[PDB]
Amino acid sequence: MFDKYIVVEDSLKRVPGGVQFGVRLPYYRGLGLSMVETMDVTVDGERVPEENLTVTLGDRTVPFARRDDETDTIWNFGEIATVTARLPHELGPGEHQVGVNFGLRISYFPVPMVGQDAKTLKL
Amino acid sequence: MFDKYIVVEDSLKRVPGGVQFGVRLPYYRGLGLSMVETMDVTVDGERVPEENLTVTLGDRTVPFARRDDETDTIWNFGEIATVTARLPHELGPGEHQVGVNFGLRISYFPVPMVGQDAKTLKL
Amino acid sequence: PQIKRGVSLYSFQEEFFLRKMTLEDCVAACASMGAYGIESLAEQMMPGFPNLDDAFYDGWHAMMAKYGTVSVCHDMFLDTKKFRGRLMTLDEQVESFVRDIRHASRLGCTVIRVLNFVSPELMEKVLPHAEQSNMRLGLEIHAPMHFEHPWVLRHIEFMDRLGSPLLGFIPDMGIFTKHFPPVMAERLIRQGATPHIIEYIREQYDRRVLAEYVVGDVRNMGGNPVDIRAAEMLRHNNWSNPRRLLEHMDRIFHVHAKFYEMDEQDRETSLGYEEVIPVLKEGGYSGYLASEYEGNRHIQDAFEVDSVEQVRRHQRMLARLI
Amino acid sequence: PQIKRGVSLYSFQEEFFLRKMTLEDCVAACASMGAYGIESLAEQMMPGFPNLDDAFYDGWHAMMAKYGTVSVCHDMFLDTKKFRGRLMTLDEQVESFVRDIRHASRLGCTVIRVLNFVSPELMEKVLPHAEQSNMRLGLEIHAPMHFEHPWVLRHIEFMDRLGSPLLGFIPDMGIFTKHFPPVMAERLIRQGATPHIIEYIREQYDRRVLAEYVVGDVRNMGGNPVDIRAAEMLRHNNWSNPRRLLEHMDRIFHVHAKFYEMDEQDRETSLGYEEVIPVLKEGGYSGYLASEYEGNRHIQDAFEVDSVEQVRRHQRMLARLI
Ligand SMILES: [Mn+2]
Ligand SMILES: [Mn+2]
Repeated sequence: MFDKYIVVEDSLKRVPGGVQFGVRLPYYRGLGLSMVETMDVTVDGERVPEENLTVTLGDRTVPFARRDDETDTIWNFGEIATVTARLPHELGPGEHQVGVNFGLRISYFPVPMVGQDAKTLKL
Repeated sequence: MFDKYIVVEDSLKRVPGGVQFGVRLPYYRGLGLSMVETMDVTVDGERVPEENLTVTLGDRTVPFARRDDETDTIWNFGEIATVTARLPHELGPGEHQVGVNFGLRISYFPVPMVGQDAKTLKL
Repeated sequence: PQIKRGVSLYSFQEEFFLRKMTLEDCVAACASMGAYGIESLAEQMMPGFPNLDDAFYDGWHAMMAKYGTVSVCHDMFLDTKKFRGRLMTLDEQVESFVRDIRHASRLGCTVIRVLNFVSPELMEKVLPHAEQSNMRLGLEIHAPMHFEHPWVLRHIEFMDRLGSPLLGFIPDMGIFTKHFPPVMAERLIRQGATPHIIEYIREQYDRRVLAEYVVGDVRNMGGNPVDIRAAEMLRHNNWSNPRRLLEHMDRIFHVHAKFYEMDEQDRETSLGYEEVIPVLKEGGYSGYLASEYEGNRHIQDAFEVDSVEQVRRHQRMLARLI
Repeated sequence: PQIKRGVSLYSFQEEFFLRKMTLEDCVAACASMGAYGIESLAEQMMPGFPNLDDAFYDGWHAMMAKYGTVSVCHDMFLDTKKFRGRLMTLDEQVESFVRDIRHASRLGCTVIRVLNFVSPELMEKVLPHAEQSNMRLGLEIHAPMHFEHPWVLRHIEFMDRLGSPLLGFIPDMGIFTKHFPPVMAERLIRQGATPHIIEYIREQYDRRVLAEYVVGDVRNMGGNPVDIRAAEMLRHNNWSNPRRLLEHMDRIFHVHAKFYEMDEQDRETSLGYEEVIPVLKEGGYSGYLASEYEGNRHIQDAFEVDSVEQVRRHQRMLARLI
């Protein structure tokens, strides 16, 4: 869908204890966070667990584990969600490759909608 | 189709150097022997190679390896083909379990039609 | 007009296979039911085909005269994949078709049930040969297709620029499958399917949910490979619109009156016969409803197949619906 | 009767996604091409839905007055899988639908594009709520389905005994794909599909060979997972009968004039428009052909998406075919 735009460019920032970056879901409409069945995040060769993912949409930050409860919250189309990842090891200064795969629980689709992106940002 | 009748009862007899038994193809009509994509026969559960089979439809026997040129020979519906397997081991008297799997390259069917049987005959 | 009860000897394929019924016995049984129309699979009942003895055809005519039966339709079988790793040229297909055409002419058949997969090109090239023998070539419309499938539409457009009344259709009755067949359901349950998921699949079929959604959801509830196969069955069996037959009536030469199970009350549990036979009546149909017993392949696992009894019940259900 | 040229803002989803054109910009671009009909996905370009402010709706009406545009159809999305591990109770689906019923009524929209997967029971329960607001509910008929699919037939049988003119259809143009779309073909080729097998698949689609045969044969000749995906694409895209619309002209409220690529000659490569627009014209259609630019997904990774130019060429094509 928008698989070349998921990892926003020039968005890799260093949060104390982790790294945050902008993500746009590979879908053509606003989708609630509960329907994000899988959001696999890799930051330079290591997949980030869901307990290490906090999605910040607007001013509301939700641990990705508790996303099922966040049915009301909607990921707006084109909105850059700040997907903070509490990486166990700090990202050393320089160029880092961030790649996000998406599996969306679309109701009118028998199988989850799949998107994927892998960009090379820097901090 | 006729998966309980593939291996004919009271047909396992012993030929010099092997064992022959009656097989009926699990299909509702007569097939050319070339359209038999695979006939996997296991006597006592140990598969024998396709170069050790010699189907004996009617009064002419054809090595199963060269069945692709045996094109106009039809395996008549319900006809007991005297499938001969020259096992590289002399079978001893008693109960022997003969199983046959059939993958038929049916033209009007996207994938090979599959039948299977496993009877317990004796000699 | 009148809808004639007939039988496809395919219905008695179980008895012929085990050598309980001969061809003469099959035609005599059909005569007992009053179903004089006989539809034959030459590759199934008549060894020596294509090159049969000239005495075989005289014997066939003697059989028919003895039992008052009439040979209606011949089931052709085009083995396009006859040669491994190759598709027989259209030239080979033409002679393989002429084979069946001049078998049917000698047998006395009026229609040739062409498989649903034959290309319109092959039907166009064999048409001049079929005009010599005055043979009708009826493409079988059997599930998952219908009179509005793209393949059927291409066949239709190929056969309106030909304008030959020898090209038409042979609707199958699986395109009217009102419910998931109970025989299929019990087979699947005793192949190892989980009963509750099977009831779910049957309900979904009754609701006409697309086979893709059914396959996905059944996969999500813990369906086994046999259960997913039961779900994929939704692809093959489908409920078509019975009213579609009305605009294609002039091109329907033969109808395969398929059925799977006849209960003691002469009732077809699954297929649409109360909806379809009236359609054939009102549109105007003068062909044969060839009883094509198909449950033999599903009840065979544990039940004793009584092809004659099932076909008899089907014949009198047909007689009451006509 | 006149076929009105409209645009689905979905067509500009690319430019909206990258914050290159706003909703005002999208409606102005539509007004530039004379395509005043505006179809909106509230979940796509109206953040805050369904909890929008009255000021938002006043601004929407001000936009429409400024650009002479008319809000025609609202695309509702029913998230029956909202809660993991279960489906929305039909009672929950009623209130979720009521949201779009009220949103569309406030926007001034006349039709609601209901997805093809909504059960006829849900459309039966929300019907009184729709009559409260005088809102037409149009089930989307998109490929792999048509006006003779059993699911559409059950919808028809459910809405024939309800006898409400607020229930009807929104056919897509993807059910009129007479060629494998070239943009899809080249996308598949640059994803790692072997070009010759792709030409094979395209020719097979032109011959209407069934998706099952095509998948099997492409697998036999040797096909990568992308190639079997290209073969499976035939399941989705289908060529239905353009004449089938004439039966259901009354229940067609909106047409998604979808397209993938408009070449320099204002030509839609694959989708059948020369055959469908005349059908709509003789069907007495008086609605909106909403330009649904679909090729942006396929020309995405190696081509600059110019949604406005593609939609402009499509609008010119429509203007010529109308
Ligand atoms: Mn049939
Ligand atoms: Mn659409």
